[PDB]
Amino acid sequence: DWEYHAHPKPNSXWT
Repeated sequence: DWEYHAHPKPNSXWT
C-alpha cells in the first residue's frame, strides 16, 4: 500500500 498520515494538500501554493 501507499497510505500516509501527513498526506499532501491541494492548492496550498495560494496561501
